[PDB]
Amino acid sequence: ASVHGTTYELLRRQGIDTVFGNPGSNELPFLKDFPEDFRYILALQEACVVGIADGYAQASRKPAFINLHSAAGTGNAMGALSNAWNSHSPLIVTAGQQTRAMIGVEALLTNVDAANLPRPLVKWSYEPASAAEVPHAMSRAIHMASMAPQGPVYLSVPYDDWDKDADPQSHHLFDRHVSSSVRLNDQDLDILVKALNSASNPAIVLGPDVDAANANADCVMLAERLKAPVWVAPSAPRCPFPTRHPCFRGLMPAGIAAISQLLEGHDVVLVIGAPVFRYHQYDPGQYLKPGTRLISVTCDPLEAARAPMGDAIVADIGAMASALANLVEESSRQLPTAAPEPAKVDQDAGRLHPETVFDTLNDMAPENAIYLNESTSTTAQMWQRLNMRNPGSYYFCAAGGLGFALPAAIGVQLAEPERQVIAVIGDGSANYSISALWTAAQYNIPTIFVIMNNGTYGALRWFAGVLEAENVPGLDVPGIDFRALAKGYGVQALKADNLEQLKGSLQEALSAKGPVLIEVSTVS
Amino acid sequence: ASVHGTTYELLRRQGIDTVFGNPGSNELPFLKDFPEDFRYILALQEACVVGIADGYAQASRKPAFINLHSAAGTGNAMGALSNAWNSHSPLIVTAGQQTRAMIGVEALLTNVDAANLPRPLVKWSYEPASAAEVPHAMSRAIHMASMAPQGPVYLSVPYDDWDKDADPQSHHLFDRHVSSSVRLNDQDLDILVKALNSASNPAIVLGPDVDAANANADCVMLAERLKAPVWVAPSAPRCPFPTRHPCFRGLMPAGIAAISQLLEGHDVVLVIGAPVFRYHQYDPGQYLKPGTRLISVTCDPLEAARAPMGDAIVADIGAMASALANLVEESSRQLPTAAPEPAKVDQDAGRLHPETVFDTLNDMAPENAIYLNESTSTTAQMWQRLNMRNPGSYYFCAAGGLGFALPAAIGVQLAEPERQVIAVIGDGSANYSISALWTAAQYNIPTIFVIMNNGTYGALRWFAGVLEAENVPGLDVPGIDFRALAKGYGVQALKADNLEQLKGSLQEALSAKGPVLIEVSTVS
Amino acid sequence: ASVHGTTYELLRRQGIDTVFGNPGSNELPFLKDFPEDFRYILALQEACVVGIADGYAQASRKPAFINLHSAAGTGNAMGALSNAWNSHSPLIVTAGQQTRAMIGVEALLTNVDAANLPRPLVKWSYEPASAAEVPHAMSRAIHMASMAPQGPVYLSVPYDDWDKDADPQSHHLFDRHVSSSVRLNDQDLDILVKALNSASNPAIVLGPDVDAANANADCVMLAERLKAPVWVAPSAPRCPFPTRHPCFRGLMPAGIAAISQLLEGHDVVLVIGAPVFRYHQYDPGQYLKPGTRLISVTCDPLEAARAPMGDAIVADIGAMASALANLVEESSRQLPTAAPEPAKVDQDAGRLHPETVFDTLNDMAPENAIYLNESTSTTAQMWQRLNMRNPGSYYFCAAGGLGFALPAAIGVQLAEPERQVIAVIGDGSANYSISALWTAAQYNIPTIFVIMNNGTYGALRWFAGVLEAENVPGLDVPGIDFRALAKGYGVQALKADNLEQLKGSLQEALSAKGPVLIEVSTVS
Ligand SMILES: COP(=O)(O)[C@@](O)(c1ccccc1)c1sc(CCOP(=O)(O)OP(=O)(O)O)c(C)[n+]1Cc1cnc(C)nc1N
Ligand SMILES: COP(=O)(O)[C@@](O)(c1ccccc1)c1sc(CCOP(=O)(O)OP(=O)(O)O)c(C)[n+]1Cc1cnc(C)nc1N
Ligand SMILES: COP(=O)(O)[C@@](O)(c1ccccc1)c1sc(CCOP(=O)(O)OP(=O)(O)O)c(C)[n+]1Cc1cnc(C)nc1N
Ligand SMILES: [Ca+2]
Ligand SMILES: [Ca+2]
Ligand SMILES: [Ca+2]
Repeated sequence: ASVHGTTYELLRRQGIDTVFGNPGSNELPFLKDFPEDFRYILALQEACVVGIADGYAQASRKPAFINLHSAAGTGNAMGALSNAWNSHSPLIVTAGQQTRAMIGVEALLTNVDAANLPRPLVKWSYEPASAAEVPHAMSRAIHMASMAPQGPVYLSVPYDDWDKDADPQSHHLFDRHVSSSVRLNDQDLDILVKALNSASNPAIVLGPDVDAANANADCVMLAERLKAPVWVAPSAPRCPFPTRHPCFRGLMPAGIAAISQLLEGHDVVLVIGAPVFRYHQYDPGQYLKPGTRLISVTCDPLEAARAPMGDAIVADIGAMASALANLVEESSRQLPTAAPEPAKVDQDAGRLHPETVFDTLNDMAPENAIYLNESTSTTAQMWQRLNMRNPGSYYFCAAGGLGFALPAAIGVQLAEPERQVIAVIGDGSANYSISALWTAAQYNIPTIFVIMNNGTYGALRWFAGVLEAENVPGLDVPGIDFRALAKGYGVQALKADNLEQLKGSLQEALSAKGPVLIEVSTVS
Repeated sequence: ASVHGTTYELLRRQGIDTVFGNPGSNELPFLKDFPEDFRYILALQEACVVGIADGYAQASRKPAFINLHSAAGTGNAMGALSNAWNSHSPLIVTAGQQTRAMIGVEALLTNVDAANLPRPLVKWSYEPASAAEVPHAMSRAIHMASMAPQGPVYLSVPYDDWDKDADPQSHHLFDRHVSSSVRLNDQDLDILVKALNSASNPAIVLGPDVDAANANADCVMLAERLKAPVWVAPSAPRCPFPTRHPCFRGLMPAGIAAISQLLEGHDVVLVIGAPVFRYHQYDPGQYLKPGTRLISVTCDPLEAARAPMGDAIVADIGAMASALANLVEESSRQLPTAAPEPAKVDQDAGRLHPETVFDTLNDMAPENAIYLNESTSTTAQMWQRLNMRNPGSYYFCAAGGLGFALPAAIGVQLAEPERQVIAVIGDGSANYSISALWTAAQYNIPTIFVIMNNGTYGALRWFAGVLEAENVPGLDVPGIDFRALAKGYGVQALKADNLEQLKGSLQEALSAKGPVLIEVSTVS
Repeated sequence: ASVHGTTYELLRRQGIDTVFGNPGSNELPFLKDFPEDFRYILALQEACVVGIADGYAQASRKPAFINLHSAAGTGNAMGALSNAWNSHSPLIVTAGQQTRAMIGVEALLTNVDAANLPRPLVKWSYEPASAAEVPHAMSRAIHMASMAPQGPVYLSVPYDDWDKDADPQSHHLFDRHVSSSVRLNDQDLDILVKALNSASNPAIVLGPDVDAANANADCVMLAERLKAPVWVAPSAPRCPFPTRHPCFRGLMPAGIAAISQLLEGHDVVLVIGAPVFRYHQYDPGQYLKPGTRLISVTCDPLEAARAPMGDAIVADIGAMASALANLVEESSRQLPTAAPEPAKVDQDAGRLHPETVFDTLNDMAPENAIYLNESTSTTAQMWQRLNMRNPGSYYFCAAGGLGFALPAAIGVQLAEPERQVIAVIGDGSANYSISALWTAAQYNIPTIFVIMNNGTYGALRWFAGVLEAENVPGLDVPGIDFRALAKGYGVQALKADNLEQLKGSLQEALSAKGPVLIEVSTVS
């Protein structure tokens, strides 16, 4: 067998059947004789390739496979890799290298010092020392991406390797099963359970690894048994809990003082599947107030190490959430009362308040819709106004890197063909990965894109306001016609200048057979 | 509080009470006002500092704390760090940096690009962005070293940081408990146990992480229940099993073909706490023969990823070995028969055969002796001839880096004051870290050093023989007087030119109140 | 031809005929059939290998070639590489890698992420993608080490590469001539010369790259023409000027304030072949005082970039010093007056003052002696008391990394067989690379080693004194018998407890036919 044949066999035996890519000459020997059981998803720029693959992996809860062109293709994807690192996305990033005979002279398209290029944004990064090693290196990449804590990995392959003879002993790679589905030992788990049972006023904080593990239902059971309020950890990349469940208390503000104040009076705070904590704004104060102790369950040693407070347990989130939910006592305390419905913001017949947009989406979207958020100034309102009952219903750029939601919404929609994906994206954010629209059109992936157009980088205006910063350049983005951009890439386009038009546009979009972009005129 | 006071409080609260070091000016502000409850162990070169700390950590089964001088001190220790990486040794390596005001100009003793210096031999490597961050960074270092898979970490600290005010919120660091004591979920553990119960001819292979976890006794129970032969994985850094137990089958040869042949006919091979596998020599063949399947339990994702065959489970070795030992059925198969005693090699009244030396050590040493091996050509014979009943009885340079055993034997002896340490070290190997002898003399750490003097790099002569390599330079090391070297560093010195003298020297050494070096004239 | 044959041909055609090494199995296929026209110099530990090669390269003013064993051998040498980086030493460091077929599994002796290991201490670091690339990669290593600014480089070679067929087109590598012998363009050089001619009170500061370039005599001419005082830049790795020439003003103190004070009143300060500046102690103040402007000629862009003051020209030191010396006007100002002779320190019949030792060395050593300094507390006195008339007469660890002078003195003596090398090394410093003594004995390289024994890390006691630091551990090194250490490694050993014995010992050492170590009892 060839390295080509052996590698594709390894991929299929490990459950991989799709290649997300933007092709180049170093990759042609890999892509030739493309197997008939595989699918190739083209995107026009590598931030888009990786964003699509990322959405697909996060929603499918399985690794996604990417093929990029040498250093320039890899480089174009590095902002996207920053998000993937923070979301623990299992991405296998491969990049084609020059033929081994031309690496020394640094021919055009040589990826120099290749394994160093994507660092520090990957778990593992490698170029094999010989062609016959390629299948083994691919095996390493698959498992490194897939083991807890999941994350992106990088493999560089000289293009002449594919046609070489594979090692017959590579067959041992095909069916390897590698598990990190582990939980705390019985003795120490019993200690933890007793601490939860004994708490007088417990609180629960959940992060994105809960949703990645599909541990949501177990966390609901856990919260119900403990009669505990549930918050989502700050800067949330995913939604780990039904947002209208009586225990739900919403998204935590991303500040040190804000969080310790919120947790004041809670004697035991159990954090599951989150860093402690993904703060954002400067908000100095106490990490925790006197009387509060924190216990973190995390899949990631790097998270456990850097928490400034609390105890930690490094284990699989699925296994731990299931064990805790099934072991804790039913508390005799009263179940928390549901948060009241949000207020309706006054809305005239002109430009849309973001609150109006979210209320209308909530009214009209199916109960199993999936939302993506890259409308950076409206996140708090979005979290309050969308009833998200089901797992896998929310995605937000985990490293704050713009250019995620537009392509990721396409990957999510590909992963979940029966759940309507609705990406709510600011006019600024929409540009970073605008060319991803083409992939939705070409493959008829029926994502709905809602562009919140207020003509400015709104979140930056706000942060500048709090800093009291005068004379900041580059904050306005006037003069972008999003309907024309959509037309450019073959996506049906609608405009909503007021509420009547918003409802009409959403009705049309929800009824459409392909992707649709709606440009919404929102208040400055 | 100062950063100095806060950092020492964090260290003591996390169980650290000893600093292994070689001092410099960048470290003086850390070492001043050295706490009265701490101990400082000086060594004369940094390979020795780290080797001593490494032996101490491995034997104590807890992190060891190291303080080195900037780039040159760190650099001198990098061979030692290569071993520590392979043995999963929890080492907290700190190095002093220039004052922040002088880093930019690259004053003498500036550690340039400091965090990159020890890579790729550390789990985590960092320089804090401010003085107040130092305690938090130290906390990260402690936990990164200590979490499975354990390993060395690196922290660079500008010398002006120590006198600065600490953040009062650093108190939250002091008592953090971080656990990675995890095992496979119940459902999948039951599947594994059933596979072991159902095996017709199981075999067990154990690596160094078994001994690190003190999982030895649990592995004995497991082997007895399964009635299974037990091998030690190749290139063994530690001894994970009583070497005269009936199930014991010895050290595996470090070759692909050799190992698959050894495992032929075994239907299920369970590997615990080892890489799969630390091969050494070129010995191409089948990874496993038809009819053998392999299951690996490893604490290290990097090991699970790179295994060329078998299934893997990434979990704590202590927790997994205990669970398996207590869950498996008692097989009705006959218990394996003990290996017969080794043959006595013919020995005249002249120079000593290594076999004679090991037989004599076995005869005379206490039953709870601890051995170290850096006699590279005699390893197979050592493993056959020393009855090692207890855990923590054997150490060998885990990355093959010479200069480990001499200093490590001092650290081990410090960790285990009631167990006689005997380091068996070749004449070539003895030189790499010769100055470590001084630390044994100064602190009166009563390690026995047995120098196997055959005048040559024996293992290299052998590898050259198999390669059929003629005219290789640099293989001989004549003209070293090890008694004079011992005298140089204040260690009592004896010479054994024959068996009568060997017995006499060992009797004197075992009766001595301090460290002793015995130079043994061994056969070429 | 084989890769082996082609690589040795490239080496010899590029002027390399010596391999400094400590061998291992990954290197045996390189070292086998060792060419009869090459020499191999064995040392017992890799810090010693690299130190010897470094002294050899610095004294010979040509690249030195090193062969180390994988990661552990490379790691043991990294402190030595820190010095080599700072001295711009042209060192070609090669290390053997596992066979390509065993790299993936990370067999014992695999150098993982090899090219990253020696960073940031090398100019270039690489592992070739194929065997046939090895000669080209070696060519790159030779030229990268040799081009200004010279420095160490690293090449990792899988051991199976050597026996493979070379590319016949590799012959084009053999005779490549690569020059960086460049100087400032005529127009701008004329501007510089006019600025020097017009200066009313110029000063000259010289660094190690002057001595490396053998630009010393040209700098003498330059200083004589400009009638300018000449200082050596601080933390001096080499001596760039005759120390009894009337213009000579000695070693600059390594402090910001000290240097600006020294330069006060000098209108133009010309720095040649030094960083601006290698400060050491904290000594805050003005970089330059009003009225002083600085112009730096440096071979190293990294030096030019980081200078906090002055203009800079990046060019070859030899070419620039020659051009300036031959272009400047003869000033009509009076030639500076020679510094007066140092005072004789009162000396009783007991332990030796360092000043006495240096005076006696100056009295007895030949006029073409070469000194090395690793007696860290006595440097200022050494510089004042040794008349060094000739180039290449002084070496001091350029990064402050101890363990340099003992091995480097052996390499220097090998490079300069007709110039008596005398290494003056503190009792603390002597231990770092003590095993290097063996190489001097084995090859009968007649270096004289003068051990300044005061029982303590003297420089650290002084820095602790100025910091007012109490209770610092690890500052004393009692109980080392240096005569016994010398005997251990086969070097003739003498002791000097007083002046009478010092003179007697030096007379014997200077008359000896081999290496000699003198242990001198110096004042605490
Ligand atoms: C033979 O094509 P290659 O050697 O692969 C290619 O790299 C290249 C680069 C420079 C000169 C000629 C070809 C080019 S050329 C190429 C096609 C560009 O199509 P375009 O329609 O612009 O022009 P044309 O080829 O039809 O005239 C692609 C996608 N690539 C790979 C590639 C992918 N993603 C990124 C960021 N950079 C890249 N270079
Ligand atoms: C066949 O020998 P190798 O595979 O090359 C070797 O690496 C090794 C390592 C572990 C087990 C067996 C051999 C060893 S063994 C070896 C000889 C040691 O001589 P010694 O006199 O100590 O014992 P013996 O061989 O005579 O019994 C050397 C120099 N090397 C290479 C080496 C050089 N410098 C440093 C820092 N570490 C190293 N390992
Ligand atoms: C004030 O001392 P420092 O600034 O710390 C020091 O780095 C130094 C370097 C160059 C010139 C002056 C001092 C030196 S000087 C010093 C003492 C050496 O003692 P030695 O007995 O050799 O001479 P002396 O000081 O008594 O005359 C030490 C241990 N250090 C730190 C150090 C530790 N380990 C290694 C590999 N390299 C180092 N430089
Ligand atoms: Ca906007
Ligand atoms: Ca030997
Ligand atoms: Ca001293």
